[PDB]
Amino acid sequence: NSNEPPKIFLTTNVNAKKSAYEFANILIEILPNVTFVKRKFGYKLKEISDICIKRNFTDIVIINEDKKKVTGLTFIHEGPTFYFKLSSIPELILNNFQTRLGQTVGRLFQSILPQNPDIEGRQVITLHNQRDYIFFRRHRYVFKDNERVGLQELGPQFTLKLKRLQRGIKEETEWEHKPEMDKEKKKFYL
Amino acid sequence: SDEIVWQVINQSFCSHRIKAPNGQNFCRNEYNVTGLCTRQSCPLANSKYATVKCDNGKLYLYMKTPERAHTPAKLWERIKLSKNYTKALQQIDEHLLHWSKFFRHKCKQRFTKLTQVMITERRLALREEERHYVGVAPKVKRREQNRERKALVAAKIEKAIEKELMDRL
Amino acid sequence: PHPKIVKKHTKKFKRHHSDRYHRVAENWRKQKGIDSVVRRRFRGNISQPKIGYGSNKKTKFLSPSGHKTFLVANVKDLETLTMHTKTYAAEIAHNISAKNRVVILARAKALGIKVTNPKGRLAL
Amino acid sequence: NPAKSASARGSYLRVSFKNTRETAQAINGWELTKAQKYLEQVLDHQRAIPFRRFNSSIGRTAQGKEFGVTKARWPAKSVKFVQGLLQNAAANAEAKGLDATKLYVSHIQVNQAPKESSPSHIELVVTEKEEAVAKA
Amino acid sequence: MRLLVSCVDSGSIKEVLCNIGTDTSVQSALQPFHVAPHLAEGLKAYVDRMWVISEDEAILARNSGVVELVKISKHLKEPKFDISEFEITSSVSDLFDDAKLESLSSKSVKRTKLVDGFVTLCPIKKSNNTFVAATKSGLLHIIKKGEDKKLIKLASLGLKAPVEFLQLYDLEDTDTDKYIFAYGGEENLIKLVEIDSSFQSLKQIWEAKNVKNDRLDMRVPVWPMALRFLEPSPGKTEKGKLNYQFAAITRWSHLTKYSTQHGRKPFAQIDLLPNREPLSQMEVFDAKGENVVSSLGNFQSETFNELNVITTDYKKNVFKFDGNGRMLGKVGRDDITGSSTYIHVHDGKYLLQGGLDRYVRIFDIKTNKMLVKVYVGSRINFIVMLDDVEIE
RNA sequence: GAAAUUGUUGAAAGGGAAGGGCAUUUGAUCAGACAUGGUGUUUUGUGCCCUCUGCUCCUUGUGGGUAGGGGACGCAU
RNA sequence: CGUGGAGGUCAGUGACGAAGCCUAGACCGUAAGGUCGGGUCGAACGGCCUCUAGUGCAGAUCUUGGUGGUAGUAGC
Repeated sequence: NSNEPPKIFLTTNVNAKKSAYEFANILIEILPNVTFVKRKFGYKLKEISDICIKRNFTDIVIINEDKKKVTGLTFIHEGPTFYFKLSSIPELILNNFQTRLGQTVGRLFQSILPQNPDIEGRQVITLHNQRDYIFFRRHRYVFKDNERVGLQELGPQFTLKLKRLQRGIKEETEWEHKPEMDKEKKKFYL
Repeated sequence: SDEIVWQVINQSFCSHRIKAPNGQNFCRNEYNVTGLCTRQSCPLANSKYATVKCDNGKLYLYMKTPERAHTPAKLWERIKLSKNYTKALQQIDEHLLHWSKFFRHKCKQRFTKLTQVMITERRLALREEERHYVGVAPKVKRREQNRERKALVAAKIEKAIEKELMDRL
Repeated sequence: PHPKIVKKHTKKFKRHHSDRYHRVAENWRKQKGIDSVVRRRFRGNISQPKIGYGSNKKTKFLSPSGHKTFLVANVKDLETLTMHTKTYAAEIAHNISAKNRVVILARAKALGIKVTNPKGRLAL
Repeated sequence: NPAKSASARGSYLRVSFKNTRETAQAINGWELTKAQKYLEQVLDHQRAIPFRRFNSSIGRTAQGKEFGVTKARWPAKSVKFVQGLLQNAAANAEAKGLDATKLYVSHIQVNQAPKESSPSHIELVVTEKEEAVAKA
Repeated sequence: MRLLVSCVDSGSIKEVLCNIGTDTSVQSALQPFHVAPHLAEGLKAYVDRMWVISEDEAILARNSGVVELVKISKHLKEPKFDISEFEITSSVSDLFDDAKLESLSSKSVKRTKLVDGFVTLCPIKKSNNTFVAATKSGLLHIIKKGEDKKLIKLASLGLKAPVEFLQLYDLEDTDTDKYIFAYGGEENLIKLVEIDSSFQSLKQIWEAKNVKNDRLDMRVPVWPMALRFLEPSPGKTEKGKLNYQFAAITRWSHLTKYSTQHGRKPFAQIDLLPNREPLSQMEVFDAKGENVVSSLGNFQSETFNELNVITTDYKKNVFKFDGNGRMLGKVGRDDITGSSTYIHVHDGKYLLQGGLDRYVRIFDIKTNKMLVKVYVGSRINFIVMLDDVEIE
């Protein structure tokens, strides 16, 4: 954190047909120092963790694919691991994260995306939080002389939803989203 | 006598028989070799029969004869079989002696298969801790989509952006 | 393996004038009109079904990938396929829930049977 | 895009399906207040509204020279109702907080209703056209 | 009440003050009186385990590898109640070894590195100043607090490392002087070690050996998580063999009921859950809220069928089982949102609760209703019930 | 919540026709393995293997089931 | 081969979604037909062996309902 540049390691599913590699190639812009093995084969995740640590990977991103659309993103930093799932140097915004659980993911995307945060953004990556849904998209940032800033929507676009947050690599689950947990309606978390 | 019990099984129905879409019709009995109820594999009309079957242990060769035919609660005899594929096969064609060729030829096979099955299941026990299957009920879907749509709709999403930019100014 | 699988005629037969009318459907039916063109087989009209198209008893009923198809519900049912993994492949009748499919899946890979329609109702 | 948009709906109107149809179609894509300008100019017998569809008993008329047609008409009843629709659509728009200078009609639709009249169901989604839609 | 809870965030110890029936989830219910951090030494030094012999004296096990000692006194507040102040009288430091662990961090399936920390802290004997403090790494620091008011180190001893759990068998008496521990851990069968008050001498008197190969002719894993003793077994006491009974929980959900007089195998190893559900910790309760146990927790009676236990997963669940394994049922089922880190039956009639969820919870055993819920805003690994108090 | 039938948006052809048959073309478009082993050869633990010591049910036979102390054929490495 | 009900039988399937309907998805049948994948939906339903019928549609200036062209026409 604000010490060494995040040196990340992107990954993918095991087989991981086209669409995965596509969305990977849409990630490479918003992050950097981003490599990915581009091929993963059967190993046991302990190995990948170790070999990453020796290579000074702070954190790893795991894409998950249903062979058709990308689904879910695991973020592993030695530390917690998140499982999101999603449905479709710059600046950055966050919104409505105010909570412990919220400020956790806040600390995430404030660590990951900015790339030891940089500046001069005329294009901004906006993470907004509405109820139980993390969204972000990327605008381009144009002042209109009076007050309001006109924007272009330059893409891409998609929502996340947090599902897992668990302490170690795999270790214990410190939060869930049950199917029932929305039986109750107004909750809103983060 | 048995040929009648067959023909009854070949016109009326067995409790168990399948009739796959092509012309041929399985036999789902727990005890049989080959799993096709035809004259020579259907355990119900033989009166002399032998198969191989897993206990959750190793693979007991089950045998029957005419004499316990009337005493079902105990009819099938049973034998265990070694962990030496070689020695196994020798045990199998041992006990079966003048049992006709059918049951040596086939019983041996069922052994081979179940052994392989074991070995696979042993591999797969050790593999791919990752990405379990999961179902999603339909109303789970409907609920997620709508609630999301409303989520976005609620956030006009630029007012946040700009107001944050006036903030930064 | 298997022979090379030949259909002899791969195009579904349609009922005469199916498309020019909706009140007529697409399920083949004969033409009993003794004047009709399709009955007397004039050049350029649709092709009747007739026995000669009957396929090859060797490969008949074979799905393309080379197996046959056998239609299972619970695991106790696919255990009939312990013997034939080289001929039959088994798939999972539509009404099975998403609860039991995953069971037929796991157990169906252990046996090493090909399931034609996995990925039905199952995400990751 | 719904985020920047406004919807007006109307239903169970009693009109002619055909006239309402066309007089809806004529403005598809126009800017908001130029649209109102139009409907105004067309209700007072200035610039009539072209009918590309139902041409029987439609007198050749000059002003249709704008649209490529010699046929047009001054329907009374229709542009009233759609006029109001543009009104309330402007209301929904403003209380949304949208921008009337970008605001144009992105979608317009009419389609029939039960029954012997020919009542109608109308839909319009105005939206504020944004400069600079998409990079990539 | 008055309770203490270890705050993992700041490495402190909160004190909580309030009535039976408390909840913070709504403005309606009655409210906690007081919550306090104390002696917050940082993420390294967060409290691994805590023991209080008598109300003023409470010993710190501190993950820095440092044992401290805590003097407690009430004072005026700021209705009516009292609070306390917590300041450390004594310490003995750097008691760990990481590197020996780190050398085995590859073999285990767990995470990355393996921190050294205290897997046991407690008195011996039940009238005595002695404390047996255990480490992951196998190092046993046995330290009696001298009447000098100070803690003094009696010995450092070896174990076959790492050491996940360790237990002292007190069910006999205070007198007989020759102490039995049972400990275990990673791929490490349960082991009975014995120690004299010379406190330099540990011979391993007994060791279990695993059950036979499983259904697949594969080998069941070995990971004993927790062990609780019973009385020796009645009947004819038999040749050459120690008489003891004890029962242990494995990660792999195996309940394991050992009777030495029978032999080295467990005579019952029964999976409580489908497919290898990972468990943790343990508690022995009884049906009626009754107090059946020693002060360090070993259940007192000579027949397993009379046993009932509470065990946790790593996710949310907290379960109640019988000796046979038939599940009595979940606890806090509709409530607990997170990994439940710590559970301690208190007085047989209470249940301590706390974990990653950040709500400290207190449930009742027989009614199975949540009595108390407090939001500390922190992961909390440990809880001790101090004086149950009046409220003025 | 079907068809007929209609509106909108997009595709595509059309200016003299639509529809069908045999065949490719072009565009779009979709599917496209939890295949990831096998045969050995060696190192090494464990146990259903070895050697002691039992116990049990009955179709009493070229049979099952099961326990404890130890030691080095299946399994893991 | 298919439809409605019955006598067996699958210890069949099913709120983790039965039927039904849509389908520019796949496979099977020579064909009648069948079987799966998505989608919408909400509570029953299917395969084998046999019984029994109010059992199979393009037509009948067919019956009943819904729609159109005629056409915003002749017209008021």
